[PDB]
Amino acid sequence: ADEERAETARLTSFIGAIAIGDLVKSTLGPKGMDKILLSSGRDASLMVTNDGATILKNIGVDNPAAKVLVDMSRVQDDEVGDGTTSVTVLAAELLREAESLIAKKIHPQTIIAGWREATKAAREALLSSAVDHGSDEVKFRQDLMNIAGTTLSSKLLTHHKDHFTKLAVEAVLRLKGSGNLEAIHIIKKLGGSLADSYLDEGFLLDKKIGVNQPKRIENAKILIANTGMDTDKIKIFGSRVRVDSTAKVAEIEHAEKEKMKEKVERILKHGINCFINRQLIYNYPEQLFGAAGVMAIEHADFAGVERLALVTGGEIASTFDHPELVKLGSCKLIEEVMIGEDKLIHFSGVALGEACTIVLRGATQQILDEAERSLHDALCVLAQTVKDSRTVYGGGCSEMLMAHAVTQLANRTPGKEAVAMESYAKALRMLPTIIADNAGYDSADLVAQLRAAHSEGNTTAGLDMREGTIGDMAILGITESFQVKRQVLLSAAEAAEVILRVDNIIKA
Amino acid sequence: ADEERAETARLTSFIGAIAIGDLVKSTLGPKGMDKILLSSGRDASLMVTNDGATILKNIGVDNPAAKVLVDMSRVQDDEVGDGTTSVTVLAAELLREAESLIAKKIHPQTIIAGWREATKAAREALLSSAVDHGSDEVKFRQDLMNIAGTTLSSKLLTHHKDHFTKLAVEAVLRLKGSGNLEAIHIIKKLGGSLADSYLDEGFLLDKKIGVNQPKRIENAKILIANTGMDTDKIKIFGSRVRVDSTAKVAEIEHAEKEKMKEKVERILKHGINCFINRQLIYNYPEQLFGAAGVMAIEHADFAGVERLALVTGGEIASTFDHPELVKLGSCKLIEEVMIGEDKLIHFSGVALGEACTIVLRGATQQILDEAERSLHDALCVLAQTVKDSRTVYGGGCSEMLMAHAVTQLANRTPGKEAVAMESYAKALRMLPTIIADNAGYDSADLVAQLRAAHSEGNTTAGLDMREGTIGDMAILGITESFQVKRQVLLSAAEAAEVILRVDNIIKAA
Amino acid sequence: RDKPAQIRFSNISAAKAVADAIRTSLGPKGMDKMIQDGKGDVTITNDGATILKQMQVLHPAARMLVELSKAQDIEAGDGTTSVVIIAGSLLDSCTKLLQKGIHPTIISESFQKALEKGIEILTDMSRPVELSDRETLLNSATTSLNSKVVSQYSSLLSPMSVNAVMKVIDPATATSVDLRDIKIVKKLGGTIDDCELVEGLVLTQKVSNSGITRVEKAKIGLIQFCLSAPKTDMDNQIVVSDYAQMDRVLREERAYILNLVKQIKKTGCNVLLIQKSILRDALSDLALHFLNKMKIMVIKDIEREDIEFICKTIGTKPVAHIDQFTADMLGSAELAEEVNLNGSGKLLKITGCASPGKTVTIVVRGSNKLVIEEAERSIHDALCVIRCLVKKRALIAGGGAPEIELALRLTEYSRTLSGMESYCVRAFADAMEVIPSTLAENAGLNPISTVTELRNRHAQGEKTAGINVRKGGISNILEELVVQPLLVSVSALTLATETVRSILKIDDVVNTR
Amino acid sequence: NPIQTMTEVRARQVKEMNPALGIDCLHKGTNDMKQQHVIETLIGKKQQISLATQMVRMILKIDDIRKPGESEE
Repeated sequence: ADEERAETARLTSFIGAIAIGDLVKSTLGPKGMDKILLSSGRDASLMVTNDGATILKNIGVDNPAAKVLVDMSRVQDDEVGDGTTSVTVLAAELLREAESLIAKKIHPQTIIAGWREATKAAREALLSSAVDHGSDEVKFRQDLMNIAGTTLSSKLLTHHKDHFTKLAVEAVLRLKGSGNLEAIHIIKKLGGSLADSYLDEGFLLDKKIGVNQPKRIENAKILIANTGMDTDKIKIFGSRVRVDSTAKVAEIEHAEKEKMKEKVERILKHGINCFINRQLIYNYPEQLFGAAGVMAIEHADFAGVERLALVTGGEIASTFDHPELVKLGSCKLIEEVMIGEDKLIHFSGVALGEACTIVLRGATQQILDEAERSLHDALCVLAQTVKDSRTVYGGGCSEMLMAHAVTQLANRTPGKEAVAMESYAKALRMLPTIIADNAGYDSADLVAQLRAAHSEGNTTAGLDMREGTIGDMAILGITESFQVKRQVLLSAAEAAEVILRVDNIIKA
Repeated sequence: ADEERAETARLTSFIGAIAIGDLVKSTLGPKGMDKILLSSGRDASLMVTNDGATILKNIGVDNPAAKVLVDMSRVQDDEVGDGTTSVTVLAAELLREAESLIAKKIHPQTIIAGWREATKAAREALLSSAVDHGSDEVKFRQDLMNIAGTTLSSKLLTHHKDHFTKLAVEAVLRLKGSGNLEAIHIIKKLGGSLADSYLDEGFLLDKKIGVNQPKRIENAKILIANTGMDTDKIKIFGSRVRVDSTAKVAEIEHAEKEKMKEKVERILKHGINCFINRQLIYNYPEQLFGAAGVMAIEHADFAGVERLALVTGGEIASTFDHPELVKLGSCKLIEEVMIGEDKLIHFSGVALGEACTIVLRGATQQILDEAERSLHDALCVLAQTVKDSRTVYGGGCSEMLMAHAVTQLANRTPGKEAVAMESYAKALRMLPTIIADNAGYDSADLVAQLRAAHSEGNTTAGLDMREGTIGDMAILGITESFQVKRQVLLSAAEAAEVILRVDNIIKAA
Repeated sequence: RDKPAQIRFSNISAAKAVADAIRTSLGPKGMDKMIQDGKGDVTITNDGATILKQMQVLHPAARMLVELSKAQDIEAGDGTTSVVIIAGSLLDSCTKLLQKGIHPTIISESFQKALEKGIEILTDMSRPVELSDRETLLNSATTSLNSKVVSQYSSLLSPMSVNAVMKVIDPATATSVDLRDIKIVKKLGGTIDDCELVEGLVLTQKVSNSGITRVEKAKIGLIQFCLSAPKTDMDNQIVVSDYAQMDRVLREERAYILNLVKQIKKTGCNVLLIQKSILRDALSDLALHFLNKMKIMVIKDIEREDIEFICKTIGTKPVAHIDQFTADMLGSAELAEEVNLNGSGKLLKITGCASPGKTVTIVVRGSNKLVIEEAERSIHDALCVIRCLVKKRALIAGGGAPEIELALRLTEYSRTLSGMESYCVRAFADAMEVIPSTLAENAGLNPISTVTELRNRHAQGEKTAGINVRKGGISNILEELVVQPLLVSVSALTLATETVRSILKIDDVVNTR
Repeated sequence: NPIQTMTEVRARQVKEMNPALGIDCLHKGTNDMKQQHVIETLIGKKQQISLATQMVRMILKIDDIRKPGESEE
């Protein structure tokens, strides 16, 4: 085996995490620098990134400390929303200050307990600074617009951002808590609209309906089933052998065409005119369905169907031999619409209630995917604001305030961890220096004055560093919720500490 | 020849300063670790010191920025006395913290300008940490004691230290209402024991003449004079040298003989029993004094002969410009006694009873010389502590309290000045960490505890490096004066800002 | 760390150095390349535009140059080499400012502010021609033709272009008209004289034999089905193990198909166009010969382009199997023409098609494969120049002469702007003046003297005159037949400003594992 | 910062001419030259402009870049 000894393990732990750290720190905060990721080792391309998820996963980890952090932060992004950039940058900034400590010669446990007690002080001070702005529900709507506005910007979107502020706030608000990929289902397609997204009333499905199957169904009763034939159905009188010589290769193919007709009669028995199967068949099998008069709609989504099922009292579940096994969903018309310039089969009959479907229109697939991830993190933050409608002023204003409170306690409270409580405070303030020079303000000057102001009780004024200026955060709206920040702080301190604890790495 | 651009200049400057700061951080304070002095360029003999001052003079430095540190150290020795090592360490510390600011993007002026405002805040803090003590005679004794014991240990001599501390504080104590040293003679003299030491209440010339001349005078009358006998101070009664003959060599020797004697007569005409002369007394006038009834002391000091003139109530003749026309001094008694294995002349009944002589008694020359200096630095301190009778709580207790003062200021501020405030507090605080190593007790625990006290507001716990723990300070034998400390803070800063400001170092070597 | 400083300096060095080589543009300059590849093939290149699209690089910063050219073609179709060279100017700006201590995020910001002001000043100097008016369109089209290879086939080409774009057009100054509607087909045979503009939709395909419908009436076929016949998709119980038994199965298979194609004709089909990808063999290779007999057109293994155009314009949708009869969701049609012309060429024209009020097709003809190529490039640029006016109108100086002109007007606006951004933009004004300079420099020997001189002659003419870049001589450049569309130079600035900005934005090494 | 402070004064050059408003030269938060109280003689600044220009004119004169290796001894 390989043994990487006591100094050296800690050095690998610091540089590795610093390098990955510097990738997500540019996008983080107000507009400053971005990442444009350079791909050559998998494939030769350039990629336009702004989400921390893309940046961190796509570049491997081959430095053992680096692995742990990218995994903890990725899961935090799903739950918390915006945990990808936030957790990784702070964890990296803390290791830098460990580097200092250790050469000086402070033991790793002093550092670990100093950072930890200092996290407890930060959390207590974040609670202090956070105050309600959801005490009337219409005032609550507005609080949510600010929080939403902040996430969305400093992620490249052309005009899809402007819709999404209002969108996310509507979706979360009505539902109350929980997930919100059930209260707004994200269908992504290209349209003639360059970067516009709207609320569909119904579920609409991409695929042209050709042939003898008619494009307008009137009086739909939908039979929901999640499985079906891929293109051929096997059954009791479906199983045969017809292939064993070279001419017999075409005869079995004949036979498979026949197996398609057998599946049609299965639905015909039910008498349910709209059958949904989740998989696509080909154009040739489609003629059989349309002829019989029990129409097959293929390439269906689970998410769309789920939208209809909730309003009508249907059930989304497989098994069909009769329609009494699986409850029915309803729509009036399933009519071929053209939206954009792409021809769509559109289910219309019910609107809203427990779910909407949102149809995004771009011209690049990259825009849709990018848009979903921005939006996603937002919906998660807004989910948490329903529970705790406190909100705390940021932009880097929060991070200095907690740091001031941690510096005060850093002098008084401990017996040896003083140096380490301060190091924790200085690492929160590292994030507001980096963004200052991108903005065109002096890093040193920013961190040293306003920090005393906002702490004394001018919590409103904070860091507007997309212009390099002091602005009101209640009026400019660079304020995020209490919850999202509390949890990424927790996460980042733990993650650094885990790899700070490591004094030998053995590789076997 | 070479033009060192501002950054490149910074590094040479820093490394200069720092190389020096290591030597004096180790020497620091009563438990501080020694230096080895190495005589360079000539031989390679050695002496061991614990004095920061001596490191610089003996062993020089060719780094331009480090030369500024040497000039600074000179100023402490005389004016303040103690603090020669204490300053040099802080100045190197200030620069160390400077390093990270020049790198970042931050210009040298930013760091300077904010440490000036910080020095003013630290001074206000030195006044707060300064509590009055030694207004009354009882407290006044206790007050000199603490400072004086500090000085000796830090500049080497810690074995026979306590005996000398009693005599030194008593000496300053007599003066009362003035910080003289212009009556407190310092005599270091071969003979005696290292344990014994003596303070004569009067004035004492250690110069003797044997038992072959008078030395017992009651109701003495003093003439203080500078009279040549071969030097040939004016009031000539001899001849010019001229050469006219081959036997002329004989004529010169005779002519000197009438000279020596005619001057004895003019002295004699004062009506005196005790005659003191800075210059030589030839074998011929010496015998003529012993016969006249007049005491002869030859080879008197330039400091002591003058200083004698004030106390006794005489007046000096000044190159023998007063042969009968200068007023006398008076003492009750002149006794010759044996103190040690020496013969001393003891002036007692001196007119201004302020006057005292502190007589240091060596029995190893290495100790006797080092002792004279360290004790002189201590007496410089003592006399400034007359002008303002107050102490600050030493030990690292003040350094933390200045650091903290400046930390609360630092917090308020978000400008260009604010930057350096963070640096300045850290610099002051970095001195007890050195004191902590010197104790031999780990720095991180002590300094962090100390930090905690002073935030809340307390100057009644300091660092005891003599117990290795965080302890009380209640004017113990380990506090420092206000006098030493104000000057040490001011100079460290002032030196560092001059080193910062010089970055256009053109070396033509 | 040290990873952000060194990457920015090299990437900028590495694109810029290639952009120096590449800048030999306009007219005859530099020395030819015969190229020994990294794979050992002999390749010969000429023309700046054609090279840049083709260019095969693996340096992330240099790839930006390849793709910059392609976007330009799609919006303008003019200025494809131009947009790269001026982008290299912006890179020249970026180094000098790093030394000054202006941070990289700041240099990005300034590009936007350079763009916003610059394009407004381009619109100011421009003389606003109408985009629906033929006379001015006709002059402008001559400008682009006469700057390309043609100088005698130019005569034919100018008027066909004004007519073609007129068919697709929309009245506004907003973005309309595309080469997703302008369909460009080649045909062997005909001459540059005989090139034909059909206002409807004509598709390029190959049709078996000669002897087929060239008359009116058609139902246009968009099918996605394979036949049912013995040993196809219908049952046979005759299993072959002999040449004779093979012969029987194929005979009965082809026979049933002869019946089938009559039901295809019953529909009205005189055009049928088969799907791209089989569902077994599609309509069999036997079916195609039988279809030919009914008088009905073929193409199996159809190109991608045809499938997109048919459905969109004519509303043509897939139809059911023939034994089950066709669903009749097919569009309207009235012409099935197999275009033969000077003994060669196979083509489908669809006239009386339904339209959305767009979609023209030009047929490009030439008696020899090179002679088609010569029509093709020249027409492409002439269609595109008139196109650029509908999307956004007006005429400014051409050849990239207003980027030199723009430099004078623009310095002034930076000084009075008096920002952080002013210095970045002022320095770019001086860099746009290098473009005729740098072009010449590389060719020969003695560089310095000529280089300074071309900037004097253009500048001194003032805000309305300078040196021309297609005739030389200090004369009025704003209208004199050295013009290009507003769209071409504003588009070029825009694309450049985005791609370059991106190099500044990165920090630290990045390489996916 | 050098860039930031230069930018500040340049703004007030477009807004108003012949300024008593230059950069800080007492190390202040404010920037003037009436409240930083630096004044030069008009001739004094005038003489600088001449001199700087001068240096350029002297290096231009001859074309003797020829050296035997003697050119700074």
